[PDB]
Amino acid sequence: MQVWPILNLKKYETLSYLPPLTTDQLARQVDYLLNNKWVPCLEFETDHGFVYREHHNSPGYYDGRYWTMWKLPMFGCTDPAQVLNELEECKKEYPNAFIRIIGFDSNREVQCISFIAYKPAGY
Amino acid sequence: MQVWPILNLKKYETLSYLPPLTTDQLARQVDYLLNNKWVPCLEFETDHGFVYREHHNSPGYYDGRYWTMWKLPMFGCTDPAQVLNELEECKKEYPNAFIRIIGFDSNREVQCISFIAYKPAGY
Amino acid sequence: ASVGFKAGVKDYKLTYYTPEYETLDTDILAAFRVSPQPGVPPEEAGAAVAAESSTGTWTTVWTDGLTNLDRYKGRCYHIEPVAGEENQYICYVAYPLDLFEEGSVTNMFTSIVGNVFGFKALRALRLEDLRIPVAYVKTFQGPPHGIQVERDKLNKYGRPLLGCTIKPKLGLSAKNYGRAVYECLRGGLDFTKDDENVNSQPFMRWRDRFLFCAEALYKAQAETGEIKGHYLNATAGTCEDMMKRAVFARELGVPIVMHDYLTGGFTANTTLSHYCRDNGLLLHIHRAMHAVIDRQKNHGMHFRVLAKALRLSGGDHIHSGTVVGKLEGERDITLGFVDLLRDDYTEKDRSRGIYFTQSWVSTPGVLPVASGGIHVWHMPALTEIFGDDSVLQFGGGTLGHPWGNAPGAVANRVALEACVQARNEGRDLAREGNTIIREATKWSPELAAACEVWKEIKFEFPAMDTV
Amino acid sequence: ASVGFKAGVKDYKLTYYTPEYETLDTDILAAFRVSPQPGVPPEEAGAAVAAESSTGTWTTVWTDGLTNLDRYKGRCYHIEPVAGEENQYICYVAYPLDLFEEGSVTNMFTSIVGNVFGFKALRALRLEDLRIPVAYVKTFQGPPHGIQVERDKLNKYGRPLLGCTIKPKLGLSAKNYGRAVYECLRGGLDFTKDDENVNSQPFMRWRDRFLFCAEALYKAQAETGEIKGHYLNATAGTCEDMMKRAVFARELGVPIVMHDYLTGGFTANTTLSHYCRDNGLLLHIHRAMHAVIDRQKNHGMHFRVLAKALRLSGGDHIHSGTVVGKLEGERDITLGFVDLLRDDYTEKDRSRGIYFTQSWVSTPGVLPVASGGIHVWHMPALTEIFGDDSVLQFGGGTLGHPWGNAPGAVANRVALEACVQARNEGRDLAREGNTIIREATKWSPELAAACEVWKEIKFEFPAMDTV
Amino acid sequence: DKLNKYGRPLLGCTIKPKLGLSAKNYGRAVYECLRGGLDFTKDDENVNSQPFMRWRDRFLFCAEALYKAQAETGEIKGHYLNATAGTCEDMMKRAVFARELGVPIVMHDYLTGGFTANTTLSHYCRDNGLLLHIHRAMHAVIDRQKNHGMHFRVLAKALRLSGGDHIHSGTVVGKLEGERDITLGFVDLLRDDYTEKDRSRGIYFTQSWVSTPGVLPVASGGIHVWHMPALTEIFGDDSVLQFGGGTLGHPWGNAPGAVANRVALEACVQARNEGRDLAREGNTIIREATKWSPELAAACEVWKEIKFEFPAMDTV
Amino acid sequence: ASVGFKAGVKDYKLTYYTPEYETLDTDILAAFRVSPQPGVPPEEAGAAVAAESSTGTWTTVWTDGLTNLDRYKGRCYHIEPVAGEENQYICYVAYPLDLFEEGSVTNMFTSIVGNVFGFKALRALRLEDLRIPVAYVKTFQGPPHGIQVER
Ligand SMILES: O=C(O)[C@@](O)(COP(=O)(O)O)[C@@H](O)[C@H](O)COP(=O)(O)O
Ligand SMILES: O=C(O)[C@@](O)(COP(=O)(O)O)[C@@H](O)[C@H](O)COP(=O)(O)O
Ligand SMILES: O=C(O)[C@@](O)(COP(=O)(O)O)[C@@H](O)[C@H](O)COP(=O)(O)O
Repeated sequence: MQVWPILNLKKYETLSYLPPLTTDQLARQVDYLLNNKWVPCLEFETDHGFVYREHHNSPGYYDGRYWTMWKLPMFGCTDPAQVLNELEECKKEYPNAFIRIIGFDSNREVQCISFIAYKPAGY
Repeated sequence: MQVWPILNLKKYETLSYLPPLTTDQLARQVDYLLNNKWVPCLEFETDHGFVYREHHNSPGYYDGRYWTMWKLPMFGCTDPAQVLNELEECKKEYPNAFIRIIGFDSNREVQCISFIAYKPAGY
Repeated sequence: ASVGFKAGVKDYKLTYYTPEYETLDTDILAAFRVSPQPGVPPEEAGAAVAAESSTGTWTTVWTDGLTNLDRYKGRCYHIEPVAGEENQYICYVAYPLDLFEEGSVTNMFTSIVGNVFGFKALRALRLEDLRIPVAYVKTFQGPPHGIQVERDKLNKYGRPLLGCTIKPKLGLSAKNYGRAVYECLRGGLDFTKDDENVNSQPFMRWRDRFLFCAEALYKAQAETGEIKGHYLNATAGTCEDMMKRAVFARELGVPIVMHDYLTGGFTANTTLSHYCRDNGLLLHIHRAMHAVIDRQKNHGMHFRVLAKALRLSGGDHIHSGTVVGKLEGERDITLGFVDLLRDDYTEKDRSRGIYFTQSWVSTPGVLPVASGGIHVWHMPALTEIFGDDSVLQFGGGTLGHPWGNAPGAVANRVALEACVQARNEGRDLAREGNTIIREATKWSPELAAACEVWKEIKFEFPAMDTV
Repeated sequence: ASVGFKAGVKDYKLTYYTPEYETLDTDILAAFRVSPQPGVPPEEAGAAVAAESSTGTWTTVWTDGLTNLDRYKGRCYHIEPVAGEENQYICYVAYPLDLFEEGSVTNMFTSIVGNVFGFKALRALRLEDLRIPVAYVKTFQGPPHGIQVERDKLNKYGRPLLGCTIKPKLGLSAKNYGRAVYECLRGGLDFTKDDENVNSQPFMRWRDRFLFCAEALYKAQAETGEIKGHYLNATAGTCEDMMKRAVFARELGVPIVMHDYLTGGFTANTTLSHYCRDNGLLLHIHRAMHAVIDRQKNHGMHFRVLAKALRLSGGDHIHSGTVVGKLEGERDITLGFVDLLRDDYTEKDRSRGIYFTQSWVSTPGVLPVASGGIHVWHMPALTEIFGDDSVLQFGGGTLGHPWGNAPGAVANRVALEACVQARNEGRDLAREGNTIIREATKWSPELAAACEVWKEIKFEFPAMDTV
Repeated sequence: DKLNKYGRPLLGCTIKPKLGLSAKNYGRAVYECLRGGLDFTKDDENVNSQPFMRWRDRFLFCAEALYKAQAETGEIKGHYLNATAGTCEDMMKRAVFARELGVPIVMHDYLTGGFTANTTLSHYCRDNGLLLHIHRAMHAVIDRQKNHGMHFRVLAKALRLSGGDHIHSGTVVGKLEGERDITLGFVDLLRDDYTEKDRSRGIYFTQSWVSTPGVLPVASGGIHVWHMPALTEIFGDDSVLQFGGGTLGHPWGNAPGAVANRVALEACVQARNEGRDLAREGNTIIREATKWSPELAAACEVWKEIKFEFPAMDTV
Repeated sequence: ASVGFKAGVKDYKLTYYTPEYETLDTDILAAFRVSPQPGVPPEEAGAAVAAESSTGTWTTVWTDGLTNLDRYKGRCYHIEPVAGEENQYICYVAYPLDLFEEGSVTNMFTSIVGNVFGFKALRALRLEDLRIPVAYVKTFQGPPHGIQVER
C-alpha cells in the first residue's frame, strides 16, 4: 500500500499524471491538434503558475487562469515544426516561465487542447 | 509567581500539557484505544500544523482541521505493535511532518481519541 | 352513540380514572407525585389532574357531545403509593398525541403543567417525568448541532472540554472583560464565557463586550494553536434584541453564543435554536431559575423534565450540576438525566428516578456542563462522573488562582490531562484521585500553587431532592 | 484605595452582610424567606444569597480590584426571624440600579432568582417581594393600554366585565368553536376566549379558528348592539409563529389577543406587548404554570412578584385568582396583589404580605381576571372582592347551563347586574348576597335554572400559601 | 473556461456509502479523492439533510476539504453540493449558502424535485455564477419500457430547456441500462446545436437549438478503470466520468483510487491523440500504463473480471 | 466491532437480504413487484433493490467501516412469488427512519425510486405500496385544510 505524496506534487491539468513527454510524444500531440484543424497558440507565465484567489472569492472567480500570449495564435499553420520552433524560441526568451500549448476550435470557440510543454527549474 | 510563556508555546490538544510521552506511555494510550474497540488511524501534516482561516471566516469554519490520512484506518487491528509500526514507517517517510493518532468509534461516528505522536524538529 | 346532557357536577374519576387503559406508543405519559388534601381519594385527585390538564372542567358541559371525548381526554391509568411518605402517590397520566402543537415545548407545558398545581383539592404536586413519544420528538429540531458535530467543528477529542466564567459576575468594563478572557484562554482553557446575568448594562454594553472578547479570543487562538471560544450572551428583553446580539456574533465569525432558556423563555429559545442551526453557531444553555422550580421533592417539576424540554427546543450544552460543587445535585439522579441528555435511548430505572423508557430517534445529544464551586481537587471525581463528553467550568477556580488567569488555566488543563492519562492507563480515578493530582504537582508549579489554596474546600450538605 | 490580593475563600458575610446600609431610592430591594441548613448562621446565608445574585463567587478573585465592588455588590442589610417557623428568616437584599438591563424583566429575574435557590447551604428559599424603584419602572413600556384606555375603547363602564372560556378545553373543531362563541356572546357576555392551551393542533388549526371566531363575534355584536371580543391565543412555539398569529388578528380588526407569559416566556411576552401597543390590540395574559412556582410557602416565588413582572413587561389583563373558586387564593393576599396591579401607589402592609411600598409613576393599571370554578351564587362575593375593575370569567359556569350558552350567558349577566344595582343602592353584598340573587330569580327564568343546578357547589380547603 | 479544464473528459466521484456518513467524514473522504487527481466529488442524489448529517454542516466541511485539495494540487476542484429539498424555500437557502462559500457547483434532482423548482434554481445559478449538475433520479420509472412511458430523449430535451450544465446520461457499459446507439442519439441532442432526424438512433425529428448552450453528459454507475477506453471512445472529451465505488473501492484508499482513474483516463487520451484505436487497443493501453503506475495496477487486479451484460428492455 | 477491508465485489444478498428481520414501527416499508432477468435469483434481485436505494454500491468500499451499516441499511426482509405470473415476486424492503429528510416527499422518492428501476439485472420493477410510519407522517403539514374544514 503506497501513500500518495503530499509535497511538491503540483499538477498541470491534461497529461500531467503521465510520465514526462519525450520529444516524439510532444510532436504527436501537436500533430493531433493540427490534424483536427485547430489553431495552435503558446502561453507563458513567470509569476503565478497556479490558480489563486486574490481579487474575489465569488463562485467561478479565480485569479491565475490567464497567462500571457506568446506572439499570436498561428492561423494557417500546417507544420508541427513551426509550433515546436516557437516553443524553443519562447524557452530561450523565458527559461524561468511555465509554457503551455493550446489549440483553438474557432467554430465552437473552445480550447480543445491544452498541455504544459515546459516547466522552469525545480518543477 | 511565574509568568506563563508567550513564545514558542504552541499546543496540540489532548495530552499536550503533560511532559512528553515515553515509549511506554504512548503504547498505553494505543492499548486504551484498542481495548475500547475503536479503530486506529494515523494522520500527518507537513504544511499547516495549526488551524488558520484563509478561505472563510463564518462561524465554525476553520482551515487546517483536516490533515492527510496515512494509508487507511486499521479495521480489525488488535495489536498495538501494528499501530506503533505504522507510526515508525510514517516517520521515516515524513520526518518533517506532525503525526497524530486518532481512534474512531463507528457506532457514534466520533473520534474518541486524538493525540500528537510525533513532531518535526524545532517543535 | 350519544346519551343526553345532564347539567351538574360529577366526580372526575367517572370519566378520567381509567385503570384498564393500555397506553399507545403515540401518547405523552406523565408521572405526577400527588399529595391530596385530607378526604380526597387518590383516584379522584389523579382524575382531577388528568381532566384539568386535558379536556375537562368542574361541571358538565353540553359541548362534550359535539366531539368524541374518548379520543381526546387525558387519563389517569395507574396509581401507586410512595414508600415512606404520608398520603403521597405517583399517578400516571396519558395524553393523546392530538392535544399538542407540533414543535412547541411552550404548548406541551401549558397543558400538562398549566393549572393543576393550584387545585385547592391538592396540598402539593410535582411532575417527575414525561415519556415523549417518538412521533412527537420528530416534530422538533432538537440541538442546533449536538455532541458529534461540535467536537468535529472545534477539532476537540478525547477529553472533557474546559471553560471558565469571568468574575466578578457584574461590574467589569468591556475592555477588562476581554483582558481577563485572553489571559484565561491562553493558559489552556477551551472556553471563557459571559456570566448568565451579563446582558447589556450601564457598566458594560453588549456590543462593546462582543467586540473586545472577539479580539481577545483571536489573540489567544493564534498564540496557542488550539481553537478557542467565548460564549457571548444573547439573552435579552425582547425577541428582537436577542436576535440583534446573535446576528453580531455571526458577523464576528465566533463559534458560540449562549441563552438562559427559562428566564428568556421557551418561545424565545426555540427561535434562537433555529437561528443557530441556520447560521452554524453553537448554543450554550444556562438553566438559571431552575432551582426555584425543581429543588423540593414535594412540589414543582423535576430537572429531568426541564432537561428533556431543552433537548427538544434546542441547545448544544446545558448546565447539569457538579454533584461535588456548591449547588445541589445528587450523583444517581444526575447520572440519570445526563443519560437522558446524551444518549439515544434510556430504559426505565426507578433507582435513578427514570420513570419511563425514552427514545430519541437520533435527535442529537446535548453536552452536560458542570459548573459552580469546583476546583482542581475535584477533577478526578468530575472526570469519573461525567466522562469525556462534558464541559467542566471553573470561574472562581481559575480567576482565584494566586498567580492569575493564565496560570489558573494551566492548573486546570494540567489537572484534567493528568486525570485523562491516568484513566486511560487503567488507574482508578475514584481510588487514586488525590494521588494522581499530587503526582502532577511535582512537575507543574501552576498546579501545585492551586492545590495549596483549595486543599480543604469541600461542599457537603444534606440534599433536598432525593430519589 | 486598594489592598493586596489574597487567594482563598472567605465568608460571604465579610463583604455582603451590611446591616448599617441605608437603601437608595434607585435600589431594587428583595425580601427573601430563607431557610438555612443546620449550622449556617442567618447572616452568612443572607450574605451568600446577596453575593451569588450580584457580584460574588465562592473564592476570592483578583479581578474585584479592577472595579469598585462597593458600588456594584448586592447587600443583605436586614434580617428578621419569621414568627412561628423553625429556623426561617426574612432577609432583605439591596441591588444597585446599575446591575440591571433597562426594560428587561428577563435580566432582572436572571440575577435575583438565577442560581441562589440551589445553594447546598440552604434548605429552602422563597422570594416574597421586590421593591422596583421608579427609575427602573420608567425603562419599561408597561401595559399596552391599561384599565382606562380599555374601558374607553370598548365603551364599557360601571361594572365588572364578563367573559367565558370555551369548553371542552381541547377537542372542538374550528367551526364548533365559533358556534359556541356566538351563542355565549349573544346572551350578554362581553368576551369569550380560547382556553390557554388552545394554540394550533390537529383537531383545530389556529387560522381556521381565528376566522370562524371573527364571524361569530361580529354576528353577536350586530345582534346585541354591545361591543364584543374573543381573545385569540397568540401563544406559539417560536417568536415568529407568535407574531404571525398576532398579525392575522390585526388584519381581522378584532380587539383582543392573549398570551401565556410564563410558558411562552418574558422575552416573547415583551415583544408581543410592544406589538400590541403599536397596533392597538388589547392583551389578555394567562398565568399558566404559576402554581408550580408560587404555591408553597417555604420555596419558590410569591405570585405578587410575578404580577409586578407582568405589569412591567406588559399585559392589559392578568388572571389573579377567584378566592372562592376551584383554585387556591386567600382573600387578603389576593387583595394585596390586586392593588399592586391596579393602583399607582401601594404602601407597605405586612398583613397582606406587602413587604415594600411600591410606586408606579403612572404606569397603567392591569385589569385582574377572576376565573376558575365560579358560578352565579359566587357573584355577590366576586363583585364585593374585586369591585368594578375586574373581569369575571365563567367557562363551565356558562356552558354548563341546562338550556345552553345564550341562556347561560343571560344568567351570568343578570346576576352581575342585580349585584351592581343592589350595591349601588346601598345594599351589603356580603350580608345580602343570597337574597339579591334569589330576588332576581323571580323575574329571570335563565338565572333561576342556573341557581338550581349549582346551589350546593362550594370549594373549601385549607390554603397552602398564607401570610 | 471557468474551470480552466480542456482536452479530456472531466472526472468525478460519488461519496459512498450513499447515506450514513457524518459531515466531517464526508469532507475527509472528499479531500482524499480530490487530492488524487479527480476534478470533482459529489453528494449522492439522496444526500439532502438527514439526522446523520445536516446539510449546512456538510457544505462547510466539504468546502474546507475542497480548498485543501485545490491548494495541494494546483488544479481547480469542485464538490457538487445538493440543493434538492422539500420546498422551493429550502432549496434556495442551500443554493444561497453555496454562493456564500464561493464554491463552483451545486446539484439538483430535476424529476423528484420537479420542473417548477428546477427552473427557479437554473435561473438562480445563471444570476450567481454557479454551475448546475443535474441528476435524473426516477427517470427509469418512466422511460425503461418500450411499450409505455416517455423515452429519456424527451426528458433530456426538457432539461436542456429548463436548465442544467450537466445531466446524467448513462454509461452503456455500467450497471444501469443504456444501449449505445440510443445513447449516442440523445447525447447529440444534449450537446449539439443541430441534430438531423435519424430513426436508427431513435431520433424522430430534426431538432435545432438556435445556440442554446450544450449540456455536458455524465456517465456514472458501475464503471471502473477497464471501462475507460470504451467510455472515452463513446463520449469523447465533452463528458464527465464518475467513479463512486470505482474510487472508494480501491484497495489503497481514495487518493490512490483517484490516481488510478486519472492515469487510466490520461493514458487513453494520449493513446487516442497518437492515433491508436481505443476500441481495438483498449486493454493494451491500460496494461501498458500499469507497468509504471502501481495505483492503476492495483485497481486493475481488483476489477479485471467485472462486466455488466444483460439484454436491454429499451431498444430501437 | 470491525473486520478488515477486503476490496472487491460481493453479492448484495450477503448484506441486504435479511429474512429474519422484524420491522420497527419507525421503518418506511416498501412492497416492490420485481421481475428479475433470467439467472438472477429473487433474493439477489431484492437485495440489489434494497442496497442501491439505501446505502450500497456495486463493489466494497472501505468507508462502510466509519459508520454502523447495520443501522442504516435498507433490508429485503421478505419475498413472495406472484400468482399467475412468470418469474415475478413481491419483495418487501425496510428503510430506517434516519435515511429520510423530515417533511420532504422529494427526498423520500429520491431514495426509494431514484435509481433501482434501471438496473440491468431486472427486466421490470413496480412500487406497489409504502408503509409510512406515524413518526415520519408527523413531520409533514398534510392538507392545508382537509374534508371537515372545507365543508
Ligand atoms: O454564578 C455562578 O455560580 C456560576 O457562574 C459559576 O461560578 P463559579 O465557577 O465561580 O462557581 C454559574 O455557572 C452557575 O454554576 C450556574 O449553576 P448551575 O450550573 O447549577 O446551573
Ligand atoms: O382551565 C381552566 O381551569 C380555566 O379555563 C377556567 O375554566 P372554568 O371557567 O370552566 O373553571 C382557566 O381560565 C383557569 O381559571 C386558569 O387559572 P387561574 O385563573 O387561577 O390562573
Ligand atoms: O447511486 C448510484 O448508483 C450512483 O451514485 C453511482 O454510484 P457508483 O459510482 O458507485 O456506481 C448514481 O450516480 C447513479 O449512477 C445514477 O444513475 P444514472 O447515472 O444512470 O442516472
